[PDB]
Amino acid sequence: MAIETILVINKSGGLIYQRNFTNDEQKLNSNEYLILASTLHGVFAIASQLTPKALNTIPYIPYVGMDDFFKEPFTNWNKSGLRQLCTDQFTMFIYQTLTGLKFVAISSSVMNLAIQIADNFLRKVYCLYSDYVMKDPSYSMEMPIRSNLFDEKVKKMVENLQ
Amino acid sequence: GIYSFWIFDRHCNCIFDREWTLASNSASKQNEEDAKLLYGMIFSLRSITQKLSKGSVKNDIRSISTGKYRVHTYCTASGLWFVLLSDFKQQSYTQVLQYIYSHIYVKYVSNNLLSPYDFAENENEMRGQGTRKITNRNFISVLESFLAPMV
Amino acid sequence: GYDYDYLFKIVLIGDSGVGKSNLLSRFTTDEFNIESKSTIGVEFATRTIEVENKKIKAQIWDTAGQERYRAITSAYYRGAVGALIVYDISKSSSYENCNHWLTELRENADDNVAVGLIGNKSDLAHLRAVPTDEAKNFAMENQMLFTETSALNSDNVDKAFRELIVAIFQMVSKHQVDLSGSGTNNMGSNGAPK
Amino acid sequence: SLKAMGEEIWKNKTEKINTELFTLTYGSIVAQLCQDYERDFNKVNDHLYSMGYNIGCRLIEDFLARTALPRCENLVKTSEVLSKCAFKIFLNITPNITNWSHNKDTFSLILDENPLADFVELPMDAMKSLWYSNILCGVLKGSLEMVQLDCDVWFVSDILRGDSQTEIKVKLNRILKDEIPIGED
Amino acid sequence: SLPKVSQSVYQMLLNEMVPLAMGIERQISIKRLKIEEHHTVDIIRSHNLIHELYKADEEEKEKVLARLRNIGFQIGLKLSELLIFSNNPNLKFKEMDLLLIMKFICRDVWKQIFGKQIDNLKTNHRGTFYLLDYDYRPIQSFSLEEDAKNEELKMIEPFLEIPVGIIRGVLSSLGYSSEEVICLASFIDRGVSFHVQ
Repeated sequence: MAIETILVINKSGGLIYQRNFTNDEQKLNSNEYLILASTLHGVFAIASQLTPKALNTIPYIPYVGMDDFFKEPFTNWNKSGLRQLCTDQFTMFIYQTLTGLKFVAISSSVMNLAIQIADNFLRKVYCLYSDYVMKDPSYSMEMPIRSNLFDEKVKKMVENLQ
Repeated sequence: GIYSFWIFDRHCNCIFDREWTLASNSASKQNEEDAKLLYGMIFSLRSITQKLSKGSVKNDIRSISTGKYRVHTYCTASGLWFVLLSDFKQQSYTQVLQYIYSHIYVKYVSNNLLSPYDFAENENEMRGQGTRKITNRNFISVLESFLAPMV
Repeated sequence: GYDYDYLFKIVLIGDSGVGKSNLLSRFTTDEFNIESKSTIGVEFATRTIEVENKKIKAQIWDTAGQERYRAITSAYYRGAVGALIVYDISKSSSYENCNHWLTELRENADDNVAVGLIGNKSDLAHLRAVPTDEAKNFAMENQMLFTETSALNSDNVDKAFRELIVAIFQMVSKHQVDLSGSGTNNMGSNGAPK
Repeated sequence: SLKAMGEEIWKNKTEKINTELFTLTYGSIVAQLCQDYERDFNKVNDHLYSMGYNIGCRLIEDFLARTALPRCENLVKTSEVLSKCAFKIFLNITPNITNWSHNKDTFSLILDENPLADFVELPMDAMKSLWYSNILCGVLKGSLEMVQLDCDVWFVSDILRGDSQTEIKVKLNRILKDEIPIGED
Repeated sequence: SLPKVSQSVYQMLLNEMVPLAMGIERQISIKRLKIEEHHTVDIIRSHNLIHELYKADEEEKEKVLARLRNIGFQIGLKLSELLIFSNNPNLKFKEMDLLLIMKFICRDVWKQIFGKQIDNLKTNHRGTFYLLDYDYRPIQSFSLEEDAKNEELKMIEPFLEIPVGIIRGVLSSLGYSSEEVICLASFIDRGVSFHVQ
């Protein structure tokens, strides 16, 4: 459901975006997010390789954010890979695109339908990424997201959520 | 329902690993391809949870999903971790995971006094790099007995 | 905040026990957490320098070799742009597969990388497993930066690593011009007619 | 918080009589060490300590099995749980916490009643050579290190030799670490 | 009713006077060490101390097994007076018969140590009374490795020398010294055996 921190990591490990909005404090904000993002890329690699002797992903439209971005049930792209961590204080969602660009959403609202409401928000942040960061000639590839339009295009949609 | 059941000690050793479809309950051939990297997974996520935990009582992992299976954990305060790889369509198995600790492990391992309570084999090659197991006869029988309705 | 401009990832690769991690931990400022090596495998420390009035974060990922992480480390060289093969002059069998690491790292890293080659543990100067002129030559027909990398009382790394970020910087420092934003006029009382 | 849950564990636990057993059992296995050594008393403390160690190291997993508790770190939390839901669960008694140090370290554990020295009279040759309930220092030293602390415990005084109370002055010296699961590559 | 404490600390106390017995015989004063306030104490724990009895010299083992019945003797002849103050009606000190005190012990002692009766009692009329219980309480939780069941009965055989001493103590409370042996004697459906002399 709810989101408290957007983290956008690269296709090569280290992150390119995070905003820990409504922290109501000053949190720790330096290279510990870089080593956290690389740790999530590593455990996303490791959770492929262990799988037992077994050898889905159809969301819907819940009207998140208030015309909207899409209409129809779709698929995912990662099966042998980490999808959702669950703990007591928070709950971490993650969403891989097809090209390899993982989106991480830390959630301060805890306790399967949260996947259904979660990835229909994490694709609506992917549409704002592809609309407002890809068409940006000052933005080179493989570089932190220094654009200031991307912040208050996603802030409106997340305060439209919660 | 249940793919695999594992224990990990304080001194970083897998000591029990039941893999189903009537596979090995022992670390003969399925060792080292997921044992001390499953332990590395849970240790890395347990390490990043304590840096990210506000409040006073710091938390620990309750479940790690993937797109296919789930990992369930119960990390006791003495450093002895019950991890359990399951299917979908059913909620948290934390009640079963403390039932095992409250009626099988303390009934038949710690109150067994023939066997060691496993902390090491008492060397400095017990930090991660030594192997040993439990194999108490009554323990394995009731532990294969209880999980067997959960197919 | 964050406020750096570019971010490179640089792998440290070699055989086990050639001395990469002790070479790392003097050299990067720190990584704030000791953590562990061998839980996920590869560990990583950061280093910030500035080149040409641009500010650079470089993320060093040194890779362990315990034979378990077979597919894992090959997934970790994906997208890797800077590289450093480390070898020690005391032992000799690491140099037999330094070329193996080189042809595995030319594979599936990027389109183009900039691989350095560094000889750790020059302190025990009286135990040279391989001559430095042969490794210098093998760097010369493989387009590689070569440094003595002597262990203790050395800066070989504090000039060679800066030179590696320079050569990888102009491999990707493409172009820009200006962000001055000084053009202002037109403060009227608006006699409009539509 | 705790004292409700302590009585909650005192409604689903197996019980038996504390008089006429267990003071008998502990007094019989201290009479054996009295006669086995052959009437020497400064050695029986250093065997009852080494026996209480081994009985505490296995008790701690039962106590974490009964009540779901996290790994305690400060000496507010260990001193709260020892006075409220360890001794209350296992021995029906509760201590009290006085004599607190500077810098939150070394405290005392005054026991009000004691169901180990209950109805025991101690003979005159051990007024200054014996600690009677020194299986309790065994269970505390061998139980608090198994939640990865490191402590030191000792009796200071006892009702049998002295009018002052039964108290154990537990000292935090250091906190042990968790170890990284290999030496190296 | 009475003041009470928990059974799980008592049963775990009751399991381990046999490591105490080998730590009192072998240590007359791979072994480990610990410290206290400018001291040290040399420690050896229970898994590496019952296993010194599988490699025991025969006079050493038989010297140990007198001590287990001596513990049982002291707790029995101290227990009998408080069980007399519980109730203990209708029997005497010289006690010309024997079944009326074998009706006493299974209903009155073995409930206060183990919570149930000795559920079988066989009467050889010349004075050899068989006391059979099926599931004995402290040996509910001991097992060896993966089907090595032969080498564990002879391993675990000191643990039945506490109810040698119990029935020696509750009969030396009523007069005399007797002769005692033990058996294992497995059940017929979902064992232990004691004599009298």
